[PDB]
Amino acid sequence: SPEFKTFTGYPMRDMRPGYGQNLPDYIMKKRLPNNTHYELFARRDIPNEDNAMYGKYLYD
Amino acid sequence: RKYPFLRRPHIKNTHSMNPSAPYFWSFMTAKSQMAFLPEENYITGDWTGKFFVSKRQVYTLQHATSGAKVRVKSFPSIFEFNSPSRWNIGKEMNTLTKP
Amino acid sequence: MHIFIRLSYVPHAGAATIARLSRRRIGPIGLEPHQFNVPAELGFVEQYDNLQYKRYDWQGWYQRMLDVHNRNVSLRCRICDLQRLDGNGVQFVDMQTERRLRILAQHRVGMGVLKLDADKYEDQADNVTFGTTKLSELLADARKA
Amino acid sequence: ANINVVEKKKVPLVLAQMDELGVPRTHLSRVLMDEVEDSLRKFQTYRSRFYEWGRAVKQFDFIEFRRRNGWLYDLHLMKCTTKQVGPLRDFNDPDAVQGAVATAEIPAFFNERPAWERPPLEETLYVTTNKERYDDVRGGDIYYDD
Amino acid sequence: NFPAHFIKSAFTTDPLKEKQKARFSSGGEAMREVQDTEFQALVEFIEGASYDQLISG
Amino acid sequence: FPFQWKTEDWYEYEVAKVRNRRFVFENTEEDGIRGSEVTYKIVLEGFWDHHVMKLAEDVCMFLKDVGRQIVEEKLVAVRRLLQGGAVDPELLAAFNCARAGPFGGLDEYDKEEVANFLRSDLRRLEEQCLSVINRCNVPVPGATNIYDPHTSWPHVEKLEPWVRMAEFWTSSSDTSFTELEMSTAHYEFRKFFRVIICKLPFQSTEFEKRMYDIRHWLHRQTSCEFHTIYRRNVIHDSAVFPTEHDPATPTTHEHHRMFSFALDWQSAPVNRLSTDTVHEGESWDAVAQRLGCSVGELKDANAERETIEAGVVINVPVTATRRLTSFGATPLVLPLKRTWEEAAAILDCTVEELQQCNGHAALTYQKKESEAGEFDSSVTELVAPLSCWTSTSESEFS
Amino acid sequence: VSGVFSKGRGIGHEATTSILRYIPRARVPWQPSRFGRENLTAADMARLWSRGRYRDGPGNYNSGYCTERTHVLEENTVSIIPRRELEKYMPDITIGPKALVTPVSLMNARNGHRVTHDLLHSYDPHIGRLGKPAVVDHDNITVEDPNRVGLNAATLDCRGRIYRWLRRGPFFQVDNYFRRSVKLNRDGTLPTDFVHEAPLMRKIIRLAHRGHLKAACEEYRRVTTVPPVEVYRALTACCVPGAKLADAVSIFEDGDSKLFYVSRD
Amino acid sequence: SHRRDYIRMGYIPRYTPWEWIAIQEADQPLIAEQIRQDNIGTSYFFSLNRYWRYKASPHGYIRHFENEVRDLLQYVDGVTPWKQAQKIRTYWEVRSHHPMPQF
Amino acid sequence: MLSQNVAKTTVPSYYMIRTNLPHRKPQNQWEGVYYYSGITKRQRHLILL
Amino acid sequence: YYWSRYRMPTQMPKFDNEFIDPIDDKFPMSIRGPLVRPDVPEDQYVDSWYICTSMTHHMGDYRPWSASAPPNAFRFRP
Amino acid sequence: ANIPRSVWDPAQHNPNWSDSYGHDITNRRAWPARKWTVG
Amino acid sequence: VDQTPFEEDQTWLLHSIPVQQLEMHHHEKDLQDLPFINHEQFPRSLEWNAP
Amino acid sequence: RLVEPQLRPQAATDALLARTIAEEETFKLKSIPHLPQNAERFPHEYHTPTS
Amino acid sequence: MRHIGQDVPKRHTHFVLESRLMYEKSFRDCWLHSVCRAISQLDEPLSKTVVGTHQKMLQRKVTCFQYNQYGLFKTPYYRLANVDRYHAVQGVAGTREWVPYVNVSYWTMNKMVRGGNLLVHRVHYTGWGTDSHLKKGGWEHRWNKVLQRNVLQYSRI
Amino acid sequence: VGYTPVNPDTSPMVAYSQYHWHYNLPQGMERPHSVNRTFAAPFQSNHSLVNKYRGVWIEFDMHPAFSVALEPQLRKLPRGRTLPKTPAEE
RNA sequence: CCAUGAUAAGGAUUAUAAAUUGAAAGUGUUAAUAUCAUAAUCAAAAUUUAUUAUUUAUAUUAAAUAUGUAUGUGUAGAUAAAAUAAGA
Repeated sequence: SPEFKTFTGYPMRDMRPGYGQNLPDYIMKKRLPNNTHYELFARRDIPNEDNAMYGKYLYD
Repeated sequence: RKYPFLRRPHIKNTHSMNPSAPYFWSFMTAKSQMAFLPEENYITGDWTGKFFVSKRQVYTLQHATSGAKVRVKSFPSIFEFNSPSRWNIGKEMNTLTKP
Repeated sequence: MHIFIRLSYVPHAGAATIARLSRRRIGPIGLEPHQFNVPAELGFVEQYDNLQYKRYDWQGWYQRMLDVHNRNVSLRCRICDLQRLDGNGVQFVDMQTERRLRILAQHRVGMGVLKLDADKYEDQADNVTFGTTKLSELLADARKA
Repeated sequence: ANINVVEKKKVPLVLAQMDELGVPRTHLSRVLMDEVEDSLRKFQTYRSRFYEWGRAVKQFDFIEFRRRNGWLYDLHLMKCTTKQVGPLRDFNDPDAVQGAVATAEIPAFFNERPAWERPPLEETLYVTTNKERYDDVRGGDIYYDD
Repeated sequence: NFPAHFIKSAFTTDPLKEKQKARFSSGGEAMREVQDTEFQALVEFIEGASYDQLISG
Repeated sequence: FPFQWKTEDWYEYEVAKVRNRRFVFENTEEDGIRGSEVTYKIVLEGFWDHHVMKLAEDVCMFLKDVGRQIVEEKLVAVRRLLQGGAVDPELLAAFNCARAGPFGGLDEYDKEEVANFLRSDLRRLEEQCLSVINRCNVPVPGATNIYDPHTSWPHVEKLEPWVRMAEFWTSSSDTSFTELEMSTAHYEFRKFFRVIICKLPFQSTEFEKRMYDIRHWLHRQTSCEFHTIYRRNVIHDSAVFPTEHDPATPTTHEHHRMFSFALDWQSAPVNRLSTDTVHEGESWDAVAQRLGCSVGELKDANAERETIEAGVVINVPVTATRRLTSFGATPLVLPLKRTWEEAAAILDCTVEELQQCNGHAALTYQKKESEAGEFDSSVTELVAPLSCWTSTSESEFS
Repeated sequence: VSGVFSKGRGIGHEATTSILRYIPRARVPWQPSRFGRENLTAADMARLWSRGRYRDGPGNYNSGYCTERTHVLEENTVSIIPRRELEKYMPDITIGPKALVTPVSLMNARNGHRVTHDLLHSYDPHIGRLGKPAVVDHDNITVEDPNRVGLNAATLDCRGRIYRWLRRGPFFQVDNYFRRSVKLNRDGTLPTDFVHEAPLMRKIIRLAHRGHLKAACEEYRRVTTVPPVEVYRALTACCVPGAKLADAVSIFEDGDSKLFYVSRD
Repeated sequence: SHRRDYIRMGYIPRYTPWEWIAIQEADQPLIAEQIRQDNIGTSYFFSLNRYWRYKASPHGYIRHFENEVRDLLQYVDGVTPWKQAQKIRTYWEVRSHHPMPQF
Repeated sequence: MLSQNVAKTTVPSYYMIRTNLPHRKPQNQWEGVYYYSGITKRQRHLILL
Repeated sequence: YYWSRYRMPTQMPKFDNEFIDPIDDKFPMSIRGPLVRPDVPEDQYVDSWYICTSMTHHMGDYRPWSASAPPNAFRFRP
Repeated sequence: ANIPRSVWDPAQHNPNWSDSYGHDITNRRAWPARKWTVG
Repeated sequence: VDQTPFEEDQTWLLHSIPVQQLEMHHHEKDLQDLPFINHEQFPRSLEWNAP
Repeated sequence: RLVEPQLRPQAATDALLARTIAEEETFKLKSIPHLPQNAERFPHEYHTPTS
Repeated sequence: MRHIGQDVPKRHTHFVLESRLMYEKSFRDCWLHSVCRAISQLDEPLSKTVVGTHQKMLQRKVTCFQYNQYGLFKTPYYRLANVDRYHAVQGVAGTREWVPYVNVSYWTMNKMVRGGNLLVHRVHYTGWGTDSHLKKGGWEHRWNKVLQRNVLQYSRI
Repeated sequence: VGYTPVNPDTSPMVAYSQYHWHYNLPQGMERPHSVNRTFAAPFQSNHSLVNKYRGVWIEFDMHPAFSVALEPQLRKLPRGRTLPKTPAEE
């Protein structure tokens, strides 16, 4: 509705109270986390920063 | 201290109250009764012996028919489900502990 | 009027060949009567890092992530460009064919432009052929009217 | 450096145009094919090789090759800037002192001293060695040239 | 404990460094590379009303 | 005036305006600012707004010079072509390719007409190149408007920055929740973008290279991404994607189910057989009638064969309307009256595939091939593997 | 002395160590004596590996494979229920090692992986290596893991292995697996004589000669080894009648520059 | 190069000289497939069923994995036995032995 | 021994903990990625022959 | 060394609540003007990081409002 | 040629291109506001 | 057999319709976690227009 | 035509799940009741995940 | 091994390193687990080709395989412990304890902001910030805008 | 400060300190580095070439007429990268 | 077991009149606490364990396990908070 502040022109909700990740419809229409921000974090958020670029022993 | 809804950091803080007669199935169990039993009810590989069954396993008739001892982890060291009965069928072990 | 139409109207194959001659428009061109050359445009994103994700080990997977994120390929084709005579001698899409195509593409058509965004495969090289295949399927089903 | 070397970067473009036009690539002279191969080696790569080029091991192997061949001047991880450049005091308004705001590694020929204000044929007439002092220096100049 | 910063300009210059500094930077090189009190005070004060200055006490 | 509307129309207009944003055809035939062959959008990203602004100005001036050079050389080539040229025989053949023209017959296009069409295209290209050069020669240092498409080429347009607020507690002391909430500060991560648009009336590989190589000399802590929108030609042939009647029994909703795409739907296009085995008694015209194609088309497809023998492998014309489809729906049945090896040999299929396709035969048969032959009586007919099934001229059409 | 391990063994061969001892070795200046994971004995290595996967693997006592008959907790020891008694009320659905390994075509969908194990089994001989180069066998995938080719973050030298694993390029697993599995023979012949795919090659040949190019390509999608030149020859021959020049060029290039120039015929 | 006041007098250029442009362009190679060129067309029956190492791997949603789903189904059917798979029970099958199974 | 292997790292001390000095120089944004496009001094002889 | 870069010394200047200069801060507001920076177009200022002030992306070199609008523009409008 | 000749060839010189200082001096200039005796 | 959307409030109120008792789950917003935990792999502009 | 040309035949998926067919024929699985006896008696307890 | 040589001031910093393995295993086993769960739970017929007892047996075989998958990572992400990579401080996502973009705890983020280690722009502590999406609806509105940019703008052929 | 060293790449303090480039500057290129063109290096991969012949070549440049003539005998003899199983004595 | 930094509490005062819609939030210290640079024998998975700002009477459990105990005429002592798009 353009009369609302949060108007976006796209339906952002499914309007189903009984909706969860367990059901096969959600499984089929969901998005896998491959090559996502999760994958970026899993390799970038290393406790030692100077180990994703190069090995410490090789650099030394 | 407040935490996101249904994302409490405590996992065992859930106190399973006395089972409610009117539902008794849509509470602490699977949302649908046509779903398969969880993995804890089955044996995946060749083990050397289970120390104690987890509390997420559902109760079946074979628990009382086979006669094998079953036990879970609670506030004491261990709790064995002595004197097996048939009234608690289709329910998980967490609903019969009262921590 | 016939002379004016003769001097103005260009066949699809002739126009496509002239485009690839002078304006260097890449793309295969079919000279068979059963083949119809469809003018279309393609859109994609190419990005290469230059700040801190180069010259080291993490650069490779960062670039792979960028390519996978930008794998989308958008193919745009105009209905006015489709409304041309084919090799057989009839209009490639008529009013009924256009109406059927618009019904088949509920939201993929808009402002008179048929847009298909393919994210099917990790690389644009396969996204483009998937988009062309699906557009060919859609055109084959829409010409049924 | 020599800037005309970039003219070989368009060789793959003209080779692609030859393939589009139908001109054989193998119908060229052998010497020109050797130069074309050199140009393609200099300015040609694929996505497969780009996804794994510039690894740490490859860069450090390049550094080791440079060390073996004795050319470590242009390598970022190996270059060391021991000499610095101070400001120039202006005869107008000499009562104000200045200070640095940013530091850049610019080559020597930008601020090289005039030829007449420099010993002639310095490179052969003199031997200059840059080395660090063993004793502690409060003032500075860790690396001095004798 | 506290590192020595030596903010004095006479405690941070030595002849060994000055020998190499003088050749590159000297008076000739710098020259080569570079190009009514009441009324004066009043105009100094009122020039702060420029578009690039502020009125100062 | 005043403006009064209805709510349904207003809602529909707003939603349509929001939806129809990427449905813009950038490369058209219009003269002026819009209308070109290729469109390049360079998005420059920086930590600071003035950084990205100055980078945009520098890249815009560089691309202005490069585009002026490239368009100048293209204009020289266009003028030389317009002065005089030879019509390409391939181009003339391409023009003379429609079986029926816009006048109910062959299109007798000659060199004069093809040259006239080429000249019209070259005149349009010259006008576009002149427009590009004139719009590029405008921005002198005295008066430069880099954001105006008319004033400067290539022009730059703004884009909303990416601002992401982080909200976190700042009290290291593990005091009460109220104190922690009171000690809350807001900081934000910002990223500023500028978009440079180059609309060239032709495809320029050299210009593409010169614009790709700007990432090597971008400003400090600045990145760039490239968007390309170029005209392309797509061939839609009526052979791999033909137009025909809907099947006699239409598919129902049961064919469109969850996981149905991987179970009861092939990936288009479907394999239509181009080879054909001529049958006994079929004549030259009879084969064409059976395949639903003209005799001329059939002989053009197979002209190396003067005559068609009783059994020969010929090539059907590509535009035939009665082409069969591989793996015909009718199953293939083998009657043995005998072992598994013999059945595999006579069906030209592997024994493992035959066993897995039969299924019940494997269950019935014991270890010995003699026992398999004994159970062959109970098993009766054996279903051939799917790879061995053959289509028929009447087992595919209603 | 507070030694963590009572015993240790060398890894170098007795024929080469006795001669190499005369050549001085440059040790690490801040830690000359190095006692890595390889130098551990068999029993110590087994205990350490079992303890490593305490969260998800058999490291937890109740998880399984604990080989201990009683557990002491809360000052009250409790005996262990055996598997024979457990399976009375827990129906066994064990498949064996054949379940953990997925087919080769699922590597791309599983992000360069085949084995569905608790630990990530790298295909390079440098992460899961223990003295010998790391080799992953899909027919012997077991929880006990006689070969320590898996990747866990609780061993003696786990930090470097995790760093190397997280610092990997694209197509690392797929490239390592393909390069190690398929290579040119020392005789110079093409690796196109395998028996596990020969029936598939014959099937593709039959489909191509029958004219089912789509079916032949669909079957070719599932091949794991380098196909023989006959497959490419038949595919191109069956593409000839359809004038499918694009398909013919694509099938030629798929074997020319990618698979040892097999299609160069 | 002729300028001697590059940073001594703060002569920071706001435009990168063509010499530096040429040096930076010639420093790095060019992606061969960065150039778009095709005349044969699109492989309708190929270019997606390629070799597994260089295959057209889908991305994102499960609906794009029609081949992977088929391979997974075939593999699981081959490997798991029905005599073991029949031991999985549903909740209503378990609860049918309850004193009050349904209300 | 060649006189170009300068000791970039300083002498170990408490400075590396007490001060905020970086332990490496920042990456050079305008430095190209190193790649091998040379001749082994023998390929030239081979091609000449 | 790597740290040899971070050793250039800066010489002290040559002379002849907290943080505030009393003489400039206590100047009357109605005379000093309610301004803390030159009144030039705001596009020239960037919020300084780690400092609670606004500096100019061009070091000094302030441009007046008339340097952004067309000549003889009304209210500096385009 | 990687360097357009419109940057070094005097035959393609731009007469209208000013120097690098005049525009900056002019737009830096702030003329006095007392053009008229009132206001 | 199907029913068109109801026209009377009584049908909507008395019909067997549940409410949202657990966390809201979205197929595309399974990533980005929840509001205040919004995740972005790339800091692109929010109104980014794809080609 | 009889049916859609781009339609997978039954044998294609029968080859995909051949062993299931052999096992079901060996074990003589006439049917597998997914719902209990008086399932429709209680219209709210037995809800499928697709309901 | 046990506090002989660790080279780090905080030994808990290895938990981040081992949690990266959890994320990698999730990336490995997300597709298989999701497909198995969908096939097992789906009750309506899969397709025209397979119906009835064949579908029931396929579902039971699929769930048996899924249960036999030992080590398959099937864990909700909110159950994963979040600890900053620099100081091993644990934070709860969805609260001020954790910063999503930096992926560090509140203490680490505050330290890096008070020092010169992160480039952030300070705004008012009790406002919405510069972003128009935040000022025009807040966290949920910016969430929806991010979703619209990422997904709900393509044609999705 | 601290056992963990600061990152000189993303730290605003070191990025905008006196010894580096502030953000209120033109932000142009500092220097046009050219390494590969001044001194290139040969391609030396630690892994062996996967497309080499892995054997000894004989340069079977037989005349075409004789090759056609002796082809039935030559099928037993090895061809390019193909080794038939015909016994040597035969 | 690192003792050292931040935070909590938290205040200052010039704007005459005309015009203009304008020209308008700022912190020491004392305190407590703590995960940082500084002094070896042991907290983070098996959680009961008591940790300030909550839904009160027309309709009340469908999808990750998600609360059965305090109705009592809203009846003490202490404590905190604000002059901020509101209307002392």
